[PDB]
Amino acid sequence: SHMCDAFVGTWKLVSSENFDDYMKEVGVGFATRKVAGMAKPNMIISVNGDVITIKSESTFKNTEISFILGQEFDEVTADDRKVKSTITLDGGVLVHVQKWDGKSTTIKRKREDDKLVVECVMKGVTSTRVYERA
Ligand SMILES: CC1(C)[C@H](C(=O)Nc2ccccc2-c2ccccc2)[C@@H]1C(=O)O
Ligand SMILES: [Cl-]
Ligand SMILES: [Cl-]
Repeated sequence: SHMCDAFVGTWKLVSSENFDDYMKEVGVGFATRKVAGMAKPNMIISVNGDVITIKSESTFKNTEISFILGQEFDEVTADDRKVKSTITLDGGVLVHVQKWDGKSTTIKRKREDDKLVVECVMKGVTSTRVYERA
């Protein structure tokens, strides 16, 4: 009974494009990029009232965030950046902005056919991560 209902469920990574370079731009070192780049994370999205929870389990790291749309929160990312995060819903698309050390990256999640498509942008580096229902 929510707009994020399209996103609710368990999703598994099925394809990746340009992710190594996105990780490099975000400050991930060589060894961490090599290991992290092998991973096939899941994405588990749930809603309880106004609280949205996004969990990611993988060999690299398990993470979990809970948030209210529009409200900034602290996040420690899978690659150990300590960031200030705001997530909003803009015309059906979940838009996640992460700010740290004067830098910023945007991760958008959208439903496209049976897929959940994730676009990751840092400066002029864009990566696409495609998920399907688990
Ligand atoms: C882009 C999305 C939404 C998550 C995320 O925050 N990923 C990362 C972002 C920066 C650095 C590393 C990762 C990462 C790499 C491997 C495994 C887990 C996280 C999902 C993903 O599909 O990777
Ligand atoms: Cl590193
Ligand atoms: Cl872990």
